[PDB]
Amino acid sequence: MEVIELNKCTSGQSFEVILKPPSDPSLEEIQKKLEAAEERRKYQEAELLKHLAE
Amino acid sequence: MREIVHIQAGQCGNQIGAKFWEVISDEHGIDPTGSYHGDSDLQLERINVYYNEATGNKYVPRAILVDLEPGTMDSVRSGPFGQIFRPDNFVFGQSGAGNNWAKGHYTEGAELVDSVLDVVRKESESCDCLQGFQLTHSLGGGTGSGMGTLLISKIREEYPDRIMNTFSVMPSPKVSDTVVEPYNATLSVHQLVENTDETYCIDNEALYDICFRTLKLTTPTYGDLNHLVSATMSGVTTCLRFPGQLNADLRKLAVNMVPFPRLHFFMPGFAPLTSRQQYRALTVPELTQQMFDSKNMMAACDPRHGRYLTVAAIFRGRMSMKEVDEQMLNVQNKNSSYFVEWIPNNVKTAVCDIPPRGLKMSATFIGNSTAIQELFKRISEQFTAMFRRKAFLHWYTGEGMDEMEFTEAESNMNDLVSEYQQYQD
Amino acid sequence: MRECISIHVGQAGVQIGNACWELYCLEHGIQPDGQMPSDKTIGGGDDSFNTFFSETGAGKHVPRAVFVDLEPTVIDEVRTGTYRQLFHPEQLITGKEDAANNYARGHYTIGKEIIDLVLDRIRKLADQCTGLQGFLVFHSFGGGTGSGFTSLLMERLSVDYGKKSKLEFSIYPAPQVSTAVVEPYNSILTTHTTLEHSDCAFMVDNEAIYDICRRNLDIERPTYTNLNRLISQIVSSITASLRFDGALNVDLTEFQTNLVPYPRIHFPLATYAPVISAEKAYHEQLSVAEITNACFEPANQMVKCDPRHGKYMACCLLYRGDVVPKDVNAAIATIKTKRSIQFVDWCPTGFKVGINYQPPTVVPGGDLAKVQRAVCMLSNTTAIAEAWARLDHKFDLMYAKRAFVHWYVGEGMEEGEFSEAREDMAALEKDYEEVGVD
Amino acid sequence: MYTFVVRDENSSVYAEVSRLLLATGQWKRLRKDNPRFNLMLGERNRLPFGRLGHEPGLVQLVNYYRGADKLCRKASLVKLIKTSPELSESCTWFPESYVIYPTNLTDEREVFLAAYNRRREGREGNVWIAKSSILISSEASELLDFIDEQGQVHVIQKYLEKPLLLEPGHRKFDIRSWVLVDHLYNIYLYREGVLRTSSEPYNSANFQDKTCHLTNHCIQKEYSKNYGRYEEGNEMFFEEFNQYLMDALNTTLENSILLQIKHIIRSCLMCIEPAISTKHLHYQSFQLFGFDFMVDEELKVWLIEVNGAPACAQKLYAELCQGIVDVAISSVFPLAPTSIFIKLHHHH
Ligand SMILES: Nc1nc2c(ncn2[C@@H]2O[C@H](COP(=O)(O)OP(=O)(O)OP(=O)(O)O)[C@@H](O)[C@H]2O)c(=O)[nH]1
Ligand SMILES: Nc1ncnc2c1ncn2[C@@H]1O[C@H](COP(=O)(O)OP(=O)(O)CP(=O)(O)O)[C@@H](O)[C@H]1O
Ligand SMILES: Nc1nc2c(ncn2[C@@H]2O[C@H](COP(=O)(O)OP(=O)(O)O)[C@@H](O)[C@H]2O)c(=O)[nH]1
Ligand SMILES: CC(C)N(C)c1ncnc2c1cnn2C
Ligand SMILES: [Ca+2]
Ligand SMILES: [Ca+2]
Ligand SMILES: [Ca+2]
Ligand SMILES: [Mg+2]
Ligand SMILES: [Mg+2]
Ligand SMILES: [Mg+2]
Repeated sequence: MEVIELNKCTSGQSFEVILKPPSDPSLEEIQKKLEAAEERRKYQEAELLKHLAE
Repeated sequence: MREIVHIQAGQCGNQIGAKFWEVISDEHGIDPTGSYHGDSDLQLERINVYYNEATGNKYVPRAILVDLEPGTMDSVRSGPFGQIFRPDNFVFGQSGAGNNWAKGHYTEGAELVDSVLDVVRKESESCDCLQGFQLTHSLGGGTGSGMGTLLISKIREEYPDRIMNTFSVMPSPKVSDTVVEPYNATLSVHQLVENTDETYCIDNEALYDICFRTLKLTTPTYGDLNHLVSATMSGVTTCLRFPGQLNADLRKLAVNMVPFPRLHFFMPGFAPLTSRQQYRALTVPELTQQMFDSKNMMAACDPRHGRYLTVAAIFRGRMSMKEVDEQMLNVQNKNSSYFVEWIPNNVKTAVCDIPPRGLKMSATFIGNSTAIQELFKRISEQFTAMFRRKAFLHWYTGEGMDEMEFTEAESNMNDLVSEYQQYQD
Repeated sequence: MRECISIHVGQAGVQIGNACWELYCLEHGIQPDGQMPSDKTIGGGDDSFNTFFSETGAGKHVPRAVFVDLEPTVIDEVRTGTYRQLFHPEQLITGKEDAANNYARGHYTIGKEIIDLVLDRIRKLADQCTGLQGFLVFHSFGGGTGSGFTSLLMERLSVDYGKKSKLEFSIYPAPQVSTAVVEPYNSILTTHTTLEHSDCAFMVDNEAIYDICRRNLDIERPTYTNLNRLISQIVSSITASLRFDGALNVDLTEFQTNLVPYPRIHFPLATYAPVISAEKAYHEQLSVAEITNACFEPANQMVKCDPRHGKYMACCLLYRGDVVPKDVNAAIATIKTKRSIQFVDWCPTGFKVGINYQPPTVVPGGDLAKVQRAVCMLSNTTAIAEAWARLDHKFDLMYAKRAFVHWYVGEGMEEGEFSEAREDMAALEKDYEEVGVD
Repeated sequence: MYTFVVRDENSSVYAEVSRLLLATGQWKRLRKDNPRFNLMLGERNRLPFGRLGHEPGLVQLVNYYRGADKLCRKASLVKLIKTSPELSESCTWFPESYVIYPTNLTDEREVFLAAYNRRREGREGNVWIAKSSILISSEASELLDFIDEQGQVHVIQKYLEKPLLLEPGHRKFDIRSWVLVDHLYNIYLYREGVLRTSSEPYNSANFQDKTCHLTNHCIQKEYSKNYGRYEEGNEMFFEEFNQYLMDALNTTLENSILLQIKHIIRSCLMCIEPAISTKHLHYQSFQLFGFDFMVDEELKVWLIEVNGAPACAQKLYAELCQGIVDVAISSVFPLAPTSIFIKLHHHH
């Protein structure tokens, strides 16, 4: 039941008690994911308009 | 500023649409001349959803009246709130559609559709941010059915990423005008399966049975039936027209109600439905039990014949929200065999402090149930009883249609019924 | 002095952010007009509160905050609210139409068109910081913006501020206070894409906040205002070390050092006590032991789960009010001999304690009663995995039928991202089981 | 209307409880995967406790205590008794036991041999028994070589070479007691116990034939040749066993045995109460336990093991199962005596 690293200041204090010892995607890659999904949306909408044109 | 553009087409579409604007105009304090005379800020919080604001503080409905004959719209322009509509938003012809889907969709209707879209484009161009469209119409006639679905097809082509909702009156032989209604409804349903996000199915037989059995109306008229539709339409649009702890536009509502794109046909209901024992205060348990009772449903389908994919219940008026959750959680936890177990928490509840006119409190029911397949089954059976003999087909082939298009509408309908069947087991 | 920028995304993030900055101002003596009478350095200074507030020459103390929403109605309340004067227009960003509870819509469709704008507004706040620490990101799991746009922002922040820490305050979905059905999809989609970008995330389950408001505050049907006032108290307890003089958790880096020895397992459980109803005649003030003991009752946890059946990897005790170390250690010893506190064998069995003498500030007219001492325990338990399990199960039920998937694919998301995200959660659940169970 | 789900189709006990619940017309059974339930009759292994108590408006109850396995596992029970100060290592009613992991995998091998050599040197009876989740030998070499041939954790404990033998027959036996713990952690002891008697005469000079040493109902009905001779199905109920103790030993079942049994049940269940109690939890638990006891010729009771998913005697299914509904289920979900249980009061 030890107390270690006791620090005291005007507005409080802090300490540590030990009860027992122990035993990314680049900017370019993000643009491709975003643009890839935008392209699939464009493809789907084109197939809708083609359907409506038929 | 999430505006909705309203469109009403054909006799049924315009008579039901007329009453709808009559009902909600009253709820927002708008008199027949478009002047606001309410007493609560809640009446204007979301007024622009359905109304434009003209000079002089005048509110004009964002509504477009369509028909292939003048009669019904002349009646609207002379009705109670007829003067409130933008004169330029009446688009009509003179030939009529003869209860013929081909006339509304391919011949007479095609001659008029461009000028209808001119008005729609005008209303949309004036919207800060368009939510989507709503169409009121019947499926048994020719204008609302044939030209209504033509309008939807062209609105989707020009506004592909806007929400398209309809209130669609399904025909029934008990309340029928012509024998070709199954032909017209079957041709329309396929259009709706493809080009609407949410369709509130309203069955004239259910509207009839409610007026006779529950409401005790000896010989119901079309006006009586439309009173139920008005009240229901006001109910389903409550959480769009008034401010509340629910921030939901048409798209967010569709996302949570439609798990599969083609299964977007809803059963609406309303409570109370009291015969004239009418001043009796209705308790929360009674509201809840009635709102889930088939006799209060307008699709003429027994929910116990299928399973609910999603359910939305809207409670209006001052009541115990704590007591609402208890009764709601009582209906589900007492009949969980009719809710699918693969959509967690598929029963949602919304509240609104403003009750309808002349009611301390009410409840509107919105169910996406697989039992709706029974409605499409009836239609399909009536369609095939005539089509196997090619009866009355000449009215359609005389307008350029071929028998192949009927066979395809038949298959599409039966595929729809088959799709509901698998999600019920 | 090092600065911290707060980012609030979606309705939940923005409304929670609004409640926190209200509390922060009451705590630091800042008036709604931005003025701070006790700040004797006009237009400058490197005090502890300056980590969250900048200063204009006119003496206004301006939050280092950015609010983002794909729809304007929630952020409009901030613009016309009580503290409208704190923020300038550049800090409030609103779109035209939201993500409709659709992760793909917030992440791809809409997010792609507004991400660069948000980064620009954040870059402006960063340019005011002499030593920017990192970011605090508030958002919901369930919303389309809070889930979908947040994960996109986190990816870009890692690119634009590689060496900066990022902490989360995430709202876990609860059906009792939600009308959405697809939130399990959004939660798992956003956790998958945010996992490698968040150094420490404090999940708050709305179900827990809801029950605390009904049980302790006697609110029959809590609103978001009630939930957010309680949530802002817990957030304040966690960020107090960054805003006040102290030696524990003095920078965002210390939250990872003291609470996350394994990077993927970075979701500490928060427990708070006491929550007393203001409407009470007058409550008996609780002792250090009793409020510390309450930190091991499931009823006061931000996420309902049973820590008795997990293992601890770290544990912080953050006290506010009349508390002296002697009383903390005495109560801890008593709890060890009574409670089930099992630590992982490769971690010390200890407790880092921070005490701030200023007791919890309560908003006038709020639901919380003024108490003489309160504590927030931040413990990293494997028990919080119960929350991932619950969420992953709901996901599986809907995805087995592909229910609602078309809405996401329709916005440009590939169906494969569903399975790729779920499998990442399956590995996250396996990590917990390897650290906790024997 | 109360709802429940069944997730263990093999439980003879809760199969009857589920049969009774439906007989009241006030409980409804749902599909085993329906989360909207009041009562869960859960599976034995990997019961998902984390998914309980999260359905809005539903008070949910389950028939298993999360964490009770610590008591119902061979090796776990040994560790709990040795490491729990409430039970201590000098616990007088539990045979000297040791946890031994096979060499192909802490472990108490060296500690066991220490006490073993102590007995072998002191002329004391040095017969032990090995078992896991069976071999009886007097040589430690045989006991250890038998565990290494397997692959799971085992436990070696002292063998009661002085068991109380019923007469006539000169035959061993064990006592089964059913204990129900409800959500309030009240400890109820079913007034009806059963003795599973060996139909073979006890023989101390030949542990090779395990038919007279193991009183399991399946071994006696499979490898014994006197099954059902003295009592029907090698099952003697308390009425007879009590009448026997009076005629033979001039004592009662209450005084000579039951007092120790009730004391042992209390000590075990009170020990783990802080770890498994559902008092302040978002869901509630209750569980039926089956304690197995041994009695020596001095009328001292010894705890053999605790079963978490016990079966019941055919004659006592209706009475006990109904008792489960009375105090365990209806106490939480009431419906629209002379109790069959004995409440073991204690301090919570
Ligand atoms: N605690 C708390 N939760 C909230 C609050 N607002 C929304 N939520 C929760 O957040 C989830 C809904 O997501 P929102 O944050 O509202 O949606 P969003 O992030 O704005 O994204 P959109 O879909 O574009 O609206 C639900 O689980 C709500 O319960 C709030 O103010 N406080
Ligand atoms: N230390 C010991 N001394 C004497 N006999 C013992 C003993 N340990 C076990 N036995 C005998 O073994 C039998 C119990 O075995 P045990 O309970 O370990 O196996 P088991 O658990 O598979 C049967 P169940 O769990 O169904 O009661 C008793 O009949 C008892 O006579
Ligand atoms: N509920 C209701 N149904 C109507 C009304 N008018 C017609 N119908 C139904 O609508 C179908 C006829 O379509 P109708 O609207 O008259 O044809 P249209 O003018 O060409 O669109 C039949 O099934 C009628 O029963 C009405 O006012 N209310
Ligand atoms: C998404 C559902 C369950 N919710 C919350 C709703 N709430 C209120 N009115 C609604 C809906 C849906 N459609 N309409 C007309
Ligand atoms: Ca013409
Ligand atoms: Ca200063
Ligand atoms: Ca990083
Ligand atoms: Mg007509
Ligand atoms: Mg939002
Ligand atoms: Mg056993």
